[PDB]
Amino acid sequence: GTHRFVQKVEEMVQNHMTYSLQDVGGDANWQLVVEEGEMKVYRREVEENGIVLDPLKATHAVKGVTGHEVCNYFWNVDVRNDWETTIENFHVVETLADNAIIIYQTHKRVWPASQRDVLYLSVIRKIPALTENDPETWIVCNFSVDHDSAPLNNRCVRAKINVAMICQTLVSPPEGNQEISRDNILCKITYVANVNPGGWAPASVLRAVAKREYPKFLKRFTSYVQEKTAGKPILF
Ligand SMILES: CCCCCCCCCCCCCCCC(=O)N[C@@H](CO)C[C@@H](O)c1ccccc1
Repeated sequence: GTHRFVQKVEEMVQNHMTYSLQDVGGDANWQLVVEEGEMKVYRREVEENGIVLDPLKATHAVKGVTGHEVCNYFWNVDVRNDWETTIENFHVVETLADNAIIIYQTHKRVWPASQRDVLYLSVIRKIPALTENDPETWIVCNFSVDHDSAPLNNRCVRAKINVAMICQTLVSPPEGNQEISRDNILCKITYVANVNPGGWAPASVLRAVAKREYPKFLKRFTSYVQEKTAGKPILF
């Protein structure tokens, strides 16, 4: 629409559609560090000046939910505290459009160092399929920005993020007179997180925290979407 971040939003969605959906399984610069069920979590080891930046990428397949649903739930701030366990406080700093907000939040200490806070634009978008033979893609991008009404917090260190949750609904209609049900749909999810913790910590500790907290978030967040949509009509 007409807001000042539409160009940046476009570039991010684009970067993510081209570079983030890419296959990471046989990629030797990624290591698969967590596997649970349909979930796989990868990281690539990266540091710049002693600071761990490790790109992370998780794939998941979740039964009975659509991509539209998973992204709605991921994006929607009124349900955040139902699933998010790492947040201390947050608030919407601005509304840019009906699908784009800027959020400030403070995180619980996940290592014994200063709390980190973050200031990011969170946008939800549908990428149209090219044919009706492919899935439409829903994506939430969360990436850092600056705002007059949210400068640096004396106590907290400022993390910078570039995150995306990308989902696609696979449908598999039954052969007979039955109506399509939640049994017939599967959500493919790619979640990517590139975080700059904003200062130093021992790499072993930050890496053990990523390994612990990302899979805990995915399991709990996806399970939550499954619970909140069970029995309801399907939103594609
Ligand atoms: C960014 C601050 C780093 C220090 C706090 C967290 C350190 C690793 C914990 C990772 C937390 C996993 C759950 C994240 C779920 C998650 O994606 N949460 C979003 C909504 O609260 C913001 C999000 O797009 C994000 C992603 C990564 C880090 C911060 C915020």
